[PDB]
Amino acid sequence: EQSWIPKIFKKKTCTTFIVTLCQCGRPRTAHPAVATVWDSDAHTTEKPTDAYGELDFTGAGRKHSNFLRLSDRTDPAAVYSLVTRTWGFRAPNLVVSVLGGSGGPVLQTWLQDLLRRGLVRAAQSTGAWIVTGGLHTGIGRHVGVAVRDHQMASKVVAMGVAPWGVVRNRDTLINPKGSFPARYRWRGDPEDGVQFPLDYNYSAFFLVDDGTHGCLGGENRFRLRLESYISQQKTGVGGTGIDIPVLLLLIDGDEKMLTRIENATQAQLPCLLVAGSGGAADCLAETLEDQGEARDRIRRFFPKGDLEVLQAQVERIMTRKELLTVYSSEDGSEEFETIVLKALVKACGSSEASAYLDELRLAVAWNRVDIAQSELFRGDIQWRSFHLEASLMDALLNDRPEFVRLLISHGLSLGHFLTPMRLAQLYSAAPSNSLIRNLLDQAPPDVGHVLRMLLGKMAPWSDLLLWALLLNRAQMAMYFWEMGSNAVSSALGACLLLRVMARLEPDAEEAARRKDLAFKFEGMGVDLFGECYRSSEVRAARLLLRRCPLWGDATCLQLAMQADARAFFAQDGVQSLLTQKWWGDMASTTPIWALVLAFFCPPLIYTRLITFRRCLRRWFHFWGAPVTIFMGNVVSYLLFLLLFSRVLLVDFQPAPPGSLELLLYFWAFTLLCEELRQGLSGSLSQRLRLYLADSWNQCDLVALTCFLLGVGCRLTPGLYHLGRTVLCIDFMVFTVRLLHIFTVNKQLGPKIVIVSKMMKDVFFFLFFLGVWLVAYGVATEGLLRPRDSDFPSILRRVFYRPYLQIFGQIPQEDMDVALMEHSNCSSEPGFWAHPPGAQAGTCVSQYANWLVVLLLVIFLLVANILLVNLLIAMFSYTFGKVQGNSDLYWKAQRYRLIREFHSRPALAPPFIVISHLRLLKEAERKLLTWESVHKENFLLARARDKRESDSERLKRTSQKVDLALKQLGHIREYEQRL
Ligand SMILES: [Ca+2]
Ligand SMILES: [Ca+2]
Repeated sequence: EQSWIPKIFKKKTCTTFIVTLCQCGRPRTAHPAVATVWDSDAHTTEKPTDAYGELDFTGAGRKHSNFLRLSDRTDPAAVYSLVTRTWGFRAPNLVVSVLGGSGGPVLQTWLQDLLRRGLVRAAQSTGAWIVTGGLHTGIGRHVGVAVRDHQMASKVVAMGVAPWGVVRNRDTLINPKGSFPARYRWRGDPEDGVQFPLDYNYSAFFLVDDGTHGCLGGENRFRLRLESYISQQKTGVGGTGIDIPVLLLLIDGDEKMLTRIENATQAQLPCLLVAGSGGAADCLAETLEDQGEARDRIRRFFPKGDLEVLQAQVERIMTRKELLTVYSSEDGSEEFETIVLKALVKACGSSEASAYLDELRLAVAWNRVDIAQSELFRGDIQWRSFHLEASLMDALLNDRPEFVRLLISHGLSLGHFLTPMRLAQLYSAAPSNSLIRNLLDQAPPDVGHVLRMLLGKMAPWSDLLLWALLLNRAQMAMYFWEMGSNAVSSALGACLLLRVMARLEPDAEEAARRKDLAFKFEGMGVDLFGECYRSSEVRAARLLLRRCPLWGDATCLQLAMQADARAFFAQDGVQSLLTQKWWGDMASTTPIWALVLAFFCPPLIYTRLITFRRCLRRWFHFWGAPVTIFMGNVVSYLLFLLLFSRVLLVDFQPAPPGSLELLLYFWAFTLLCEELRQGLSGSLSQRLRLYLADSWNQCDLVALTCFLLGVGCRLTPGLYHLGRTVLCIDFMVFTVRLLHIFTVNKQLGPKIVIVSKMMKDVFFFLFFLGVWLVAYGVATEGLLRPRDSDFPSILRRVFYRPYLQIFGQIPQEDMDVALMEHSNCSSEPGFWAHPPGAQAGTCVSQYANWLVVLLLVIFLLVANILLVNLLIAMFSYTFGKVQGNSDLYWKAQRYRLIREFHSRPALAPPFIVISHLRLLKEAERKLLTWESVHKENFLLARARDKRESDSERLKRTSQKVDLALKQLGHIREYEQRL
């Protein structure tokens, strides 16, 4: 498809002769026979192009480097079309052209670092093009190597523009019929100051033909024209795209470089200068910062310094200083994205809202939100709605919280923005093999199924909040919550979901971040609800908490319980509401002793002792209050245990059951019926699973099952003893279950949790102790060689006896031989002793008995001190862990207890049979608006506090005084002029 390249582009030949040696440098011997001052084009003959094609550098390389030779006087439009379409290079999001001779093949280390870090990182983030001299020397070589390094670290493309005539091995690049393959010898031994080797890091090269055999500056005009054309081009899609930004980076130079800068500025293309680069660059920087003649002579070599044409050039540059921008090193800042944006914004001026999109996209690609707000969203420009859609999508995909907040702030309609496709893309933005990615793959967004799987399945803002939580983007999730619908319910649901995912996550550090985010959400919800309660107790308490939202169709309290958000239960409003429920219709301030006394004197309730026809109302109010039900159940449970113990210890006989035993059976059946009612009324499978999820219910089921098995066994003629044994164990289970009632008390509440946690430590210590006991017991048993050797006896002497030794029961008479009477026990050789213990073996060997005593000493030490105190240290650590939060645990237990007893029959178990037989909108809008108003007040107060923080004051005063210093310089210059 290259049959037309010669047709459009052309090559230039010296043709005419202008004087041994001529201007063009071609030897007089080799010159056209057709032949004052050399003419760039008049003394030149145009010919079809002949050096087009692709390069494949020998050795390491990409085997593809589009190289084209074209005439200097070529329209940039055709070149741009060729590059964009034929060669497949996508339209750049940015173009940077580097300038400056950079004298010396090796450049300053600071300059090299600044270039390779700042410029190349900016290009990588934005995916830009870089245009430099396609020469493997100095700044061009440095740019090429840095670009290649960042490509390997990965898109950035490097473009070469070098004169045709300073490139070595030109003849290797001449083919009229096509040069798709090509070998370029870029490491030739000979070296000359005229010809230079092409770099091998550039994806494409441009060789301007000026009809000369070697010179410099033959590409300045073409390069400037191409840059200007780029500056006036859209990023594809014809005019539907947006302007492609461009700027020129200057690093040192000479008078010719200064002229190049002046031409570029007259072309209205931004230029950036680096301080300390050297001549032609530092001089302009100093001029911008600000004797002028002295500096011109100082910062530039003596030649041309006297020439006032340099002064005129400097004045011309100053005339259009709006485009030039200096690079503040700032002690190796190596950060200038903000500088690029500042130059781009100050170089536009006119505000049409259609040419500022590219700067916005660049700002999104970077994290210069402050710059964009200061200029792009300063209000001068009229930002539309559709304008910001793409920028918002990009910011969301790249996790730009501040930027997305800014974009939404300035008149962006989320409702008209979010689309099923958009949400699908947002979810597809999951990071590589992330947990959310795994869940989505295992499970259109298809998000309902994953949520139902996690939680249990038993307005764009909500969707965005869910997405942020799933992808674990803290700032964006916080922002989305800040402008949601159901603030408190959303906060609790987010805490629940985050904790579930964290406990499910394998990262072990991502889980830490999720837990931290959950804590932040819980804190925000707690603060918001505290303010809501302070404003109006009745509204908040009654309606906000005890309401089923859309999040999971479960009251806020249920969400808090599932999330274990104890801090939520720990606040004033929740506890006041819980106490009010716990005391039912009675006054919450009634003394406990008053209630207890009234419990045993039912007539007494009709006096002033208890504070709340009237008689029946009062009676039902007293006996229906959940606290009274709790006291009655406690009394009945204690009586049940007493009856159980009585039967078990006295009235249990092989004979058929007696009256008391039948009463116990009826009582146990009643308890079973009550537990069945709890399970069946607290979606049948879902309710059953919820009921079984509570540890106390599991204990109740175990106890009742053991009781049933015991009754069945005893009733059988030949299983009386087994029945009695299992009943004893069942009684133990019931007595342990009795602990549930201690949760009502603050002091005894957390102790249950402490014991439950210490059980795990006991388990692990059991592992350790089992190992040590096996070791020591087997060793001792082998040493003693007792003659009983019966397997149960061996297990006794191996495990049981040392275990008691841990607790001070040391049977010396059964181990020491000095304490036993010697006897001729067995025919086996050696001496034997006869221990007095019943289960110590008939007679033990006394061969090496001192070793047995030594083992006893070591075991006593290790077990009785080291291991026991290791376990005790674990206990102390556990206790301390759940001691600083004792109140929180107690509050959570308070809620669980109140919920349990709020929905229980008013009668105690033994009589509860009759109760069981008896068993057999705009308001929400207003409430949510009130909640949202208080949320806004809370956020505003928090932001006000943040603004008054010391760091914020320091930042604000620093920026303000920077503005003051700028204004002071401005007024000083004004006074100087006048
Ligand atoms: Ca622009
Ligand atoms: Ca229960």
